[PDB]
Amino acid sequence: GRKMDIVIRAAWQLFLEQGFSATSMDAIAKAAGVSKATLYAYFPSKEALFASLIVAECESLQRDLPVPKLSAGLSEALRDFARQYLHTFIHRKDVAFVRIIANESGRFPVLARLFYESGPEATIRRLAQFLEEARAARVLEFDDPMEAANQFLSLVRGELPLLIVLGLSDLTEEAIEQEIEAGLKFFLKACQPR
Amino acid sequence: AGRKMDIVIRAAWQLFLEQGFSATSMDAIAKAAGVSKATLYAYFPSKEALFASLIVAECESLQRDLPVPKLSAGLSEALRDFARQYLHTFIHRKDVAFVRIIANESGRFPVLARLFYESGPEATIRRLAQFLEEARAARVLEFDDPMEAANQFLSLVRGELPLLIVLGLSDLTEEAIEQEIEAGLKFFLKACQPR
Ligand SMILES: O=c1c(-c2ccc(O)cc2)coc2cc(O)cc(O)c12
Repeated sequence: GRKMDIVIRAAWQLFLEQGFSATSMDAIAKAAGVSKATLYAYFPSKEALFASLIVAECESLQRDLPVPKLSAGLSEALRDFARQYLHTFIHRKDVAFVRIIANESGRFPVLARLFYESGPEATIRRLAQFLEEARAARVLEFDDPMEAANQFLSLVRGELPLLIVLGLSDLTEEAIEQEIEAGLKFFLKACQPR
Repeated sequence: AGRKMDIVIRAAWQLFLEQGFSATSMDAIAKAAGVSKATLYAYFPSKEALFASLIVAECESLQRDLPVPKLSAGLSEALRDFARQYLHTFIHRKDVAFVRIIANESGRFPVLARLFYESGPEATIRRLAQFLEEARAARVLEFDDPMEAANQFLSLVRGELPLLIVLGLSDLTEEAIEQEIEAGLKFFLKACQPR
């Protein structure tokens, strides 16, 4: 129903205000204006609710990432993928999610891994498949595509998660282009043949 | 002595991590340390100043656990050693309480947040950068800016681990750490070694 989404938005609000364990299914029901019966019918448990929230946001973020195409040019394809990757830190729920899960002090490993595999690791895999294509075409060289994808993302991302968390990141579109161009230049120094 | 300053420091640290920075008052700190407000405010003009001392102290300390890398040891071994000590910090979560305390302020204390950044993380970059200048001067690496290069080295080696640790999905044997480092270094050198 339309209640499912109202519940979702109400739960998100509380998880972010208070944390996951500090939010009760009781509080969620009240904030969404439904009976516990209704709530538990749509979601078997708090853990199931948060899982839905995770998969939904992560599938969403993933379709805002381009599928990079070699036909667009090696540099432009990476540059574009990088640009979308960084816009998603700054303007999406990834840091929030990590904050919420980290605050659980390791007591929900299944959710923690679900987030990891649905978001960050998924991003790595998509990029990796592009990097396989580039290696097959002899325009990059490296031993493992996932390792290389992760290196590219580490370079481009750099230090920003920390800066964001400290509340010091203020990134104009121009400052982002510079971040990307530095990371890419380096990535290509290491992986382009000569 | 008037080392009381240290008792106050430890008492404030305790409260900041129990309750948060804003939730802790100079009044509570005085009581927990067993001094008058007069004594307290004589040593520290404000709560912000007290936290700044804590920050500078903990950051200087973490910095001494890092080696000063030496070209005589070999380029690779020197970096490898620096990397190893750098990751130790993350793995044993030596930064985490501080970051928690600052992050939980939701950006209301930007001067302290920057003080932490410049005393810790940025300091690490600067140390490495000075080593990389020497390596460049010795013609064994090439790159345009030493801070940029230092930051790139550290981003490579660090990669994804901070995230994994925070999520509670990392358990890193010594061997797994060597592999993390070797991967980051191999790459760093592919990009910066001549030929
Ligand atoms: O690396 C991080 C960190 C982290 C924490 C401390 C650091 O010094 C660097 C990164 C925090 O949240 C994330 C969140 C992410 O989605 C991906 C990441 O790679 C990270």
